[PDB]
Amino acid sequence: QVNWPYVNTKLKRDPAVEAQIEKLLAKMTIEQKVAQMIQPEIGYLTVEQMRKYGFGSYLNGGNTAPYGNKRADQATWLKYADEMYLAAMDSTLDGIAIPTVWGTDAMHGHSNVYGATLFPHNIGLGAARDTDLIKRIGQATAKEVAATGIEWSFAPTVAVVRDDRWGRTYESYSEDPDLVKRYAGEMVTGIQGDVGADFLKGSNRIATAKHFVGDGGTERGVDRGNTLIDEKGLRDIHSAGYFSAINQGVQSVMASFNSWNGKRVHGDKHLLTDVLKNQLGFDGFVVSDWNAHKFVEGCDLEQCAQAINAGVDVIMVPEHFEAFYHNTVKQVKAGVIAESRINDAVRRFLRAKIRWGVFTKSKPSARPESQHPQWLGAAEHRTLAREAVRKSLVLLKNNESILPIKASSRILVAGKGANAINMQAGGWSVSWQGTDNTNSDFPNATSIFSGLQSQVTKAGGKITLSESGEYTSKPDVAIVVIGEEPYAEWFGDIELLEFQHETKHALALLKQLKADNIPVVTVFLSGRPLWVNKELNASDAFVAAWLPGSEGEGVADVLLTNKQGKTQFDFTGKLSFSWPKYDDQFTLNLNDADYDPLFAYGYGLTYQDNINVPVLSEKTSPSDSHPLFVRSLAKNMTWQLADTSTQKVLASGASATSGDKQSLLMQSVNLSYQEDGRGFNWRAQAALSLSYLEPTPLDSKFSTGYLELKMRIDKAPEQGANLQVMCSESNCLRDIDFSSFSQLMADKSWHTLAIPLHCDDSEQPITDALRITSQNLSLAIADVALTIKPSDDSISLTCAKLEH
Ligand SMILES: [Ca+2]
Ligand code: NA
Repeated sequence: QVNWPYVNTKLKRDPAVEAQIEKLLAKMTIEQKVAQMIQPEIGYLTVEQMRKYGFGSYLNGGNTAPYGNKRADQATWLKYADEMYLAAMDSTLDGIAIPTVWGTDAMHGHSNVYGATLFPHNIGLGAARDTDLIKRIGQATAKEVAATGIEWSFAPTVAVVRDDRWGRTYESYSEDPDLVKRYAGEMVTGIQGDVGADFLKGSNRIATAKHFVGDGGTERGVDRGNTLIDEKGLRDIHSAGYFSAINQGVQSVMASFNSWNGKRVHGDKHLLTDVLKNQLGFDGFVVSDWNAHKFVEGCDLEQCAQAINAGVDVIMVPEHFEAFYHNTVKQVKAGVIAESRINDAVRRFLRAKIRWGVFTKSKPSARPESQHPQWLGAAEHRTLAREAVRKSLVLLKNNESILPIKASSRILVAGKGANAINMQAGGWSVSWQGTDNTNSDFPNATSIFSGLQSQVTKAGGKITLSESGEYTSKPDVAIVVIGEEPYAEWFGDIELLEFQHETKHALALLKQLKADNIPVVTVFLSGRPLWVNKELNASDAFVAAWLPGSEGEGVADVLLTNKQGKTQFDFTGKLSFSWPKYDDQFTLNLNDADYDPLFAYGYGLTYQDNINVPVLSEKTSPSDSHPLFVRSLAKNMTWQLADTSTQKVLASGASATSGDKQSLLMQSVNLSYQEDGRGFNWRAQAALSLSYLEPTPLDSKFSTGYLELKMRIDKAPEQGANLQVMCSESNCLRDIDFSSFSQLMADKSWHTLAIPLHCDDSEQPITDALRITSQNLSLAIADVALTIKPSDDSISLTCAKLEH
């Protein structure tokens, strides 16, 4: 029994707020309470629906601006907010006047919004090591969010990332929990105000700290993957940001997409209630992530009692909110969700809305914090962001002290990222992936080239832009801006650490310039360290710039001298992530037993250093199968879920249950890709089968072959379990007890099993290709296929072949 510390020691309840909550609850219907718990998204919600139901909140999802615009004036935002506000205050139809609130993700500023200041993504902020800077970024963020009429912003993100292959690595301040703990509370107080007289007042927003918990610890860094760690490790590594965020009175916590030791966090009452609420003492409300409830066992897009019962208070159900609402109401009335649970949810959420002041403030457009449209993209905020850019940069290499570069020089700027704001901003920047962004999507932003050109012009130097490294007058030095393309979430999941392993385009450019005897300073844009020994060798200087955001001139500020030729700003950033020396150092973290990084956590050169980096090793580390379930069901194949009391259920989708909706539950899990696996839970006697739709004789091609599959056993079957292979109602080719290979599976992770079909004591057409039977078991299956010979990494569940 892991002891988690009680950290809710500063924020005290407000007796008046609690009185209002209770007076409201005593009179509310089940329908109204549930209504408080449901959150639609603006791409799917109408004003009419808000009027009818009075949802407790609604989401600015980012895919569209209000009214369908890509761009909208602040006034337009405020009109939309007013419309929803008035629809919620209308007690016609729904019978009550509880003000709704608008929520939005604030990944690096109010980053869904055209024209908003874009701060550097978290990895660079972590490199900055500046808590006051973080707090100020929070205050600026609060103002820019308020300027669009939004009361509730999701920040900070407190993931602690342990495997850089994750596509969300840049959203984390550090691989190390300590930095995240220092930062989280600063961001929270920056947004919400300090605990005390100004708590949640004025321009301060309601904040949500994301995500609880362990999403930066999934196996191989697979997005929404499986976090395999004991509870003490979850506490000591992945939860540090929540200690300070909860301590500072964060009003909301968002649950995480990943699973913990095979079980989805969104359905885990131990984590979301006992740990988060009871032990840590969190007094605010839990919001789910985007349709996360659909991944919970027994749940789907339109229903999820388990998540609610586990401790989720507000359900982010952007599209299917209406059906979800009615189902949840029927579930509360049926007793499968106790009213005390919805009461508690409503208390926790109303505690936030009421203390923020939804009853005391006017409609959005008339509020004091709504009278400053200039807050959105404010010059002052861009100055702050520029400071953040300067402090985020980490100087990895500076041979013969080539940096800083004389501003009066003739400089060539090259590389695909030289004048591409979309690359410097990364994902979650106006659009989701950022791929389709061009410079015109970032008004008032400054590309890196533009900043350099501005300062070089002021200093009387010469500058040329050519992505491909073309020049007329041979330059004194070339600044080459290269890096990853923008990405978000699983789109950014990678398997290889080597930069551009498929093309090595940037390397070619660098070597070309080096071959012309031109000194090379590389500005590297990325959401994470990557293996770049080759590019490092082709560079005289090399700067990790991360994803700096809108203020690209922050780069010039550090790389160039002023007009007089003197240093204007030195490097200050230090690695918050370890930099890999080899292309397979996937889990390189400070305090690791074997810690052999190229550049350690905390490394960063300055102009005061006279260090050369030597040439580094550029050496890298080193058929006819018939698919049944590889990534998806093959033709003529279906799942079957059979319990004791009802007809067998044929399922072909991402999830399902047996007839009794309780005994056997199927969900989707993530081995490598999204939803390439299926997880299963036996709570009572039941049989799962991977079955042919029409009984099919075994293909002679595989008569002396193998059924091969990948299996993870989260919890070993207490009452035993049975694995049958190639069955025909009358009998099966193989019948294997789980107890007989349990020691292979005791790491609770995936294994590739090969199961020979031709054994001693070996007819009929096959109806169940695979069949698993148990009263109590938890596992996941993936990549089920017929093979002629066992794959290399496979383990054989063998048999006597004496007869052959
Ligand atoms: Ca690391
Ligand atoms: Na209402």
